[PDB]
Amino acid sequence: DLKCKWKECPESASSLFDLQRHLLKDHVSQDFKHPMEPLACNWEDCDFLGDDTASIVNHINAQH
Ligand SMILES: [Zn+2]
Ligand SMILES: [Zn+2]
Repeated sequence: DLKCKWKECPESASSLFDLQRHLLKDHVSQDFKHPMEPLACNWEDCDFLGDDTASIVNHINAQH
């Protein structure tokens, strides 16, 4: 049972995996066309930053 902690998000998850896939796919489509532009957490209070979307999903599940 994963709960999206996004302020602008009114949707919840059924499993820890659900938010990861929901946040990764829904909150970050990812253009995959960036030469050198690392990804950063998109939380209001969080200042987490990662090299790739996968690095975030790992952080989101642990920190979010
Ligand atoms: Zn969400
Ligand atoms: Zn974060």
